[PDB]
Amino acid sequence: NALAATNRNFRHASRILGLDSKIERSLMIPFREIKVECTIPKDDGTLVSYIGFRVQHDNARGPMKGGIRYHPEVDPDEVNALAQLMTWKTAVADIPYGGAKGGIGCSPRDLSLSELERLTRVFTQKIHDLIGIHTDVPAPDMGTNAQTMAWILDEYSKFHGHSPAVVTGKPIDLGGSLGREAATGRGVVFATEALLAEYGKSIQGLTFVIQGFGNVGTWAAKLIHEKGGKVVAVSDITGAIRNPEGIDINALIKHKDATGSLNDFNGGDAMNSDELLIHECDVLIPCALGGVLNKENAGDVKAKFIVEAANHPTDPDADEILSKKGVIILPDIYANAGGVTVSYFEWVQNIQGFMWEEEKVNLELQKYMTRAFHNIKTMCHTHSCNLRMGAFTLGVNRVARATQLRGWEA
Amino acid sequence: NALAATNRNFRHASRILGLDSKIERSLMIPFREIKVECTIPKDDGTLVSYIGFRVQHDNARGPMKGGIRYHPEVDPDEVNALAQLMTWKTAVADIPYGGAKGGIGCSPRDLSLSELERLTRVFTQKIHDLIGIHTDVPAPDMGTNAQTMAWILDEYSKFHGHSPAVVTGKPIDLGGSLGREAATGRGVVFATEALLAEYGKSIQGLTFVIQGFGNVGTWAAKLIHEKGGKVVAVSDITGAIRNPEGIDINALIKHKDATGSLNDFNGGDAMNSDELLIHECDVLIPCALGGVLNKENAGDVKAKFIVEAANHPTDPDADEILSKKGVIILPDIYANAGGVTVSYFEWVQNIQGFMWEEEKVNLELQKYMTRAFHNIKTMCHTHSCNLRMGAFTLGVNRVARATQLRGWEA
Amino acid sequence: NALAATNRNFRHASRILGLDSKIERSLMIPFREIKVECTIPKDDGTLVSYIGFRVQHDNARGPMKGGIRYHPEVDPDEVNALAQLMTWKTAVADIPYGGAKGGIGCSPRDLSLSELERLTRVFTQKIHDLIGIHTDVPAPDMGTNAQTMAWILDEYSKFHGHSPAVVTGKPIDLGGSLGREAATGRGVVFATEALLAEYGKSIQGLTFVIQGFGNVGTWAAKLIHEKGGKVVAVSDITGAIRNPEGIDINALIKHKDATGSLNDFNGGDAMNSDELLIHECDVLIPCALGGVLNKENAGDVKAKFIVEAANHPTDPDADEILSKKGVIILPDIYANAGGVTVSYFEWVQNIQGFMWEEEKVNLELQKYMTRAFHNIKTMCHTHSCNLRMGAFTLGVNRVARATQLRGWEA
Amino acid sequence: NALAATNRNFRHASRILGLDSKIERSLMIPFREIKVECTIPKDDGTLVSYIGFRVQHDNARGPMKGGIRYHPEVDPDEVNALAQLMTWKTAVADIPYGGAKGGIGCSPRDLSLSELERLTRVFTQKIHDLIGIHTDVPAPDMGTNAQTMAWILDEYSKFHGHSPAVVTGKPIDLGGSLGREAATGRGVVFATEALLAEYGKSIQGLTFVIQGFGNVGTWAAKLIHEKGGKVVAVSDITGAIRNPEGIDINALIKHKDATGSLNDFNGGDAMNSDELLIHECDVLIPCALGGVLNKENAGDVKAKFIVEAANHPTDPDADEILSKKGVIILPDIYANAGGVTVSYFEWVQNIQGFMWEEEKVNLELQKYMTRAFHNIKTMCHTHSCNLRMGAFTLGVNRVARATQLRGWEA
Ligand SMILES: [Ca+2]
Ligand SMILES: [Ca+2]
Ligand SMILES: [Ca+2]
Ligand SMILES: [Ca+2]
Repeated sequence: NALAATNRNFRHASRILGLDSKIERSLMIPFREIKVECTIPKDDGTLVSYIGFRVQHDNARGPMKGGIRYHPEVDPDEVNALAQLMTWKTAVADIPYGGAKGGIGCSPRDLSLSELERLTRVFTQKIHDLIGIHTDVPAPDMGTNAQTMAWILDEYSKFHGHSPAVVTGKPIDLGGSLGREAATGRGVVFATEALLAEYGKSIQGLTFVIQGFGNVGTWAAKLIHEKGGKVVAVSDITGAIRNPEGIDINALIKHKDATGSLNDFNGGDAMNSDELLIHECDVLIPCALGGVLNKENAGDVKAKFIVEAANHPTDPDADEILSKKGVIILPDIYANAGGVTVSYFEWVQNIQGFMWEEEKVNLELQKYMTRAFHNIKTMCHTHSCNLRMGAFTLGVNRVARATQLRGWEA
Repeated sequence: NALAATNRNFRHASRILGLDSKIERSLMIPFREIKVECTIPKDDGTLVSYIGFRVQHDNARGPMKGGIRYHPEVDPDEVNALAQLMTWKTAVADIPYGGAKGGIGCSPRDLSLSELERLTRVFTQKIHDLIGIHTDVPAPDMGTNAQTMAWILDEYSKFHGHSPAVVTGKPIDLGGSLGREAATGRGVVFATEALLAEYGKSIQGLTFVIQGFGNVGTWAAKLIHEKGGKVVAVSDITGAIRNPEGIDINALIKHKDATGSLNDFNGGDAMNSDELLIHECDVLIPCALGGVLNKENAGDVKAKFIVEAANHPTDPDADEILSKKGVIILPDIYANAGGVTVSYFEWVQNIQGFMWEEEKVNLELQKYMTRAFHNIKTMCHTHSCNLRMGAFTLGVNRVARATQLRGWEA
Repeated sequence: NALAATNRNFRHASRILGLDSKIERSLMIPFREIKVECTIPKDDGTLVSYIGFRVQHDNARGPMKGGIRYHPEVDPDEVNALAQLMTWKTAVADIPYGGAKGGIGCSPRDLSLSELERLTRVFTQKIHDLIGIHTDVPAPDMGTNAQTMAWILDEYSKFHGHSPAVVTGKPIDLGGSLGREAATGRGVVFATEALLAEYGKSIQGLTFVIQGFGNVGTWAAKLIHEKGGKVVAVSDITGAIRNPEGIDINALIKHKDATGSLNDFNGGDAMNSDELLIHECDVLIPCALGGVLNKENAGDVKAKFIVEAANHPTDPDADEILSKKGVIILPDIYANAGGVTVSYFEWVQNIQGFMWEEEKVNLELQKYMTRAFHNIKTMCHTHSCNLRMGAFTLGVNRVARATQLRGWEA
Repeated sequence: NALAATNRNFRHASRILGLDSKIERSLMIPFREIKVECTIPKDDGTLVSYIGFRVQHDNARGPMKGGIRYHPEVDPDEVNALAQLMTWKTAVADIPYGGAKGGIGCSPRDLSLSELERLTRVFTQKIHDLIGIHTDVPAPDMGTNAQTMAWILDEYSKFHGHSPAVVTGKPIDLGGSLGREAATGRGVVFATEALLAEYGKSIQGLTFVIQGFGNVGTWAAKLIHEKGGKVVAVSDITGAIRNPEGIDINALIKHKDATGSLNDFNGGDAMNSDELLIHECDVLIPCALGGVLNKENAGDVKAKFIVEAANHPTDPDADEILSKKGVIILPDIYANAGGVTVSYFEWVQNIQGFMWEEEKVNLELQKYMTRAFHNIKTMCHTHSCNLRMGAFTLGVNRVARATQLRGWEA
């Protein structure tokens, strides 16, 4: 379901642009795919063998960027789709990168710390000559954290000398960047502000309904409340609360710290966990799950702006229903692009050898998001479509233009 | 059918040797697999994209060796099986190599000469950092000839300087080896001589029935007739002849040069093309097709020695029927190993910078084949099996021993 | 004629500085010269062979910088002179570069696009190990444009990995720099402003006569008119106009867009194309051809400041006549140095991995030009000469000082 | 005069072979040419600058081979001609090499030992990345000896690690080869024996007239006398002797050791130094100077076989006069090829890491010379020409065949 959205959108964007068939066929085939065998001895002494993989889609615009995934179940079609999506997303945000995706087919909940370190180091030894500073830059993903990036950096340094810029997401004392934890919420807030200012409104004095308190949800809620807006509904995996005149987010954060839930809050009454999506509001921000909007919920919603901060929260039929209603949906390919931009900033800081302060990071992030939205709006106006197809058209056009400009060996 | 024989034989050989399960699992997983995209402009100007692949099984004993195939239809299971078979075959012949297999999914009958050269050069540019003199040595295969090796050598030299030993099968004036065309027939004759001398007989004064006149068939027939034997039946794709007192091979070769068939020969009468497999003879040598022996033909044959110079000419049920009859079958994993041995000799000559004469090549080939047969006979006597399982046991034992000796990262 | 000016100026500058003869002899001999053969198949199939060349003068101060020229007629003396001139010019502008010059002896008007791409790629393959990021950075020249730099970048990346900083002048979406088109006019305006402010005057309220509308001429005219000056005479290859109270440049630019000439303009009357060089004016700026000032015109001119924005517009006898008259001539070695400075900025941006905005580029350009003029004025005051010999003395002194500081192998 | 012979012979050989014009044009242009500046401080402290050069003609058959020359006067045309001649000569002898030639424009009679070492080391540092084991192998020439090769080896080893095979002609204890001093005389004797055995005669019982006692002359005379022939006339720079029944060479060698001349010998009477070229003899061997045969001497000679052991001893008109007379001339491109063959053997021994004995060297040299003569005779019979054009045709054909086989980038 998540792999068909990307390729359907690509076909539609290619139809809009009138691309040549040969160029589209060339944009289907990935630049390279690799499978290697990783065999380690356990703590007992016995051997265990896994299979590691790496897919690299395009490099027409610069180095390749992508995450390393530690999950037992893998599928080549899903991995190819994810690599292609990373390519388009990087093209949209206008950072000089490509797309990639890799991982190991193992379950990290069964291995101790030492075995996990051995597995990471062996994987790095096997793929050391296919990554690099200007070739391919791994990043952490699910099943992976900053410690794994530290181990990868250590092994690659053993091979090619001290290269701090080969990975992103490192700890702070190994060359990490400030402002990583709040990047996605900052990006969502900046995108929402730009979208609102397009129509002449502003964040100050509007109504927001936020679904979830992951990092994205809590940071977006805190930033919105600081800006001057009022939030009237909050969800979670366990519980949901409402307040018609605004919820004190600063109090709610410390309430969740101790209680661990949203039950028995002070400034708000509990509500059913299936109705907040239909509340009266100005902006609706889903941040937890994808596909939560479908045919049944499509007719009932009465929001005026939807910001897709999650991964694929909207189905196509619901999208057409909402288009006929008259609401505006910001695509997820652009809304949650704060993380990749901050990773690019960290890569730049490591290349330069000099670290920035947090203010510089935030200003650069704001500038990049605003410029991206202006470009997407112009491209949407040129071809007379909606925002999603504007984004995909812009990305595909950039990549195709670079590919044809670079050359075809005569 | 051809991919199940190799893995069934591996399972049986592992059962005989009592190998650990972990080591067998490690011997299943290939060392590396690669897919790349090769896009070229045609003579008109339009673009065409193909997908090239390369599988590298093991390198526990030295560099990797394998062929490049230009065939429209590909299958990962078949390619993996072929790479594994090359690994075992190299282990049997006792040359310091591993196993690999690669190719391009295109039909060379539709491309002109210039387009074919462009395709080869682009493929080499894409896989240049994964092959080498002591890493992986490509060889020609079906759809490929010596000119392709010349082009590969040229491009790799552009990248890494003059490296004549990166490929085998080059033309004679680019660093090729003498005695390449007659290698397989020489090997078959040497193996047959060793097998006969095992039981006390000799080639001089026996009866041979040879199926086919490819290079292998004609060279084996000529060498056998020179040695002192008599051949009494000859086949082809079109026609088959017989002579109870021996056929003049030296005359038959020039007869086929002009007529182009075996019809209306002087010293021999025509025969049905489905009965020669049941002729009275001492040695039967199939050289054209595989699977030609099955249940129907198994009971009728009355030969005393079968030499499998082709690829998989015997089915398992036929093999057991023949074992109960009491005949001896030389496995094809060992009989047709002349080509790889001569390729190894060419690699050695290019490493040394000094070319050998033909006599030295022939003496070395004879020594290697005799030593291989003595080793296979000893290993067959140790475990009380037949010749085929002796060969496979010897190969698997060598590879496993090297792998465990090399180390497991503690 | 253009090759004797540079070496005569070098001899005079060496005489002024009192340089050792050994050091001068060492500064004559170029660091390296290379000739290679470039053979390609045409679209028909037939072969064509050309000869490519590259001269690298000095590298005492950093990497080497120079242009690639596609012209049928070549001469080693001219190429050596151009490389030496680039060395001195880079030394004057105070950017850490050296000097070089290369090209191919072919006529690009006879080759199609595909053949031209093949020629560029083959040339790059032949000289790939003699250029680099910190070794030698090619730039476009006449017969060459940004597409050729894209092809060179592609081939060099195939060899040494992604290296965007190996060439300058790339397209914008491949890593180009903003503000390239207006660099030379900006530089001329900044130099003129500094020269005027030396004597206490200012651009606001003076009279300018500009010869030509190439990029340099139109940009200088537009910037001068914006600053507050008035232009009273304009030339072209076809036509010339005059207006005693100032010409609306903003209107003239759009007039030339449609009409394609300067005839029948609104705010100005046509004039003879051989008299504007003798108009009453404060500043005279030739921007089209060289050598336009000679003995006949030397006595007639009545300007107070001459800014040589073209290549060698003044002859020596005319220079001495003008010196006796009492006018001031800004040398061309310094006036048109905007292009190399902006190319250096692009190289820096590609090294850092982060692109600048246009304002930063313009501020840095202004700072560099002002500092260069102050240095040249100080050096001119030290030795009691004019501006041209001050420039050449400064450049030669910098290069000699670096060479002697670096060492002579004891 | 010496540069026109080679190119005239090339034109004639191309006319005989019917070569394409494009291929001939491609065979004119050298692969690469390099000029560098070599500046050293003298023993006093003052600086001296020279210009070093290196020309590399072709590498279609393997590494490049050529000599380093220390002579004050240089000429690009002469150097190009010498490189081309080395290419053809290597092609004739059938060793896998190309052609090159380099040197320094200095007079070694004015520099002390330390300054000469400094010059050699600086030259090596400047051209270190353009030579190598499989790229280009320098050799000593006039103005150069084995000590210079030792210094070059030392510097190149400092750069790229211990590489004993980068130069040939090293001292014996640094990896030199046995049998170097007598290589050319051995080669001349072997060639003469093959030429005589072509017509049915033999060396035993013939008459020889040898002009000169350089290394070639003395070694050829000693070997011929040992074989069973009789020498009846000997020349030198100072003096000439004759004996109708044979001269004791073993006594003459020790006579020259003490006296230092050929005057007052025991077994032979003095003769005029301008008549021995017209003596009655079977074989005439000039070994000292070139061009000694011309129109005046052409009609007077009465020999039956001429072996050109020197460099260009025969003029074209004299050649046609001698052809009409009916004598046979062995070309110098083949007669004196012993040195390059022994240098190739030394290169092979250094590549292998194991030194040969003298007997193996002599046997290999004999085999190579005999095979070369048989090939030249066959090629001469095919096209119905004389021996010289047979040699040049064979060389050009080999080089062109390799070039077209290697490829043209489609
Ligand atoms: Ca692609
Ligand atoms: Ca394995
Ligand atoms: Ca110099
Ligand atoms: Ca050439």
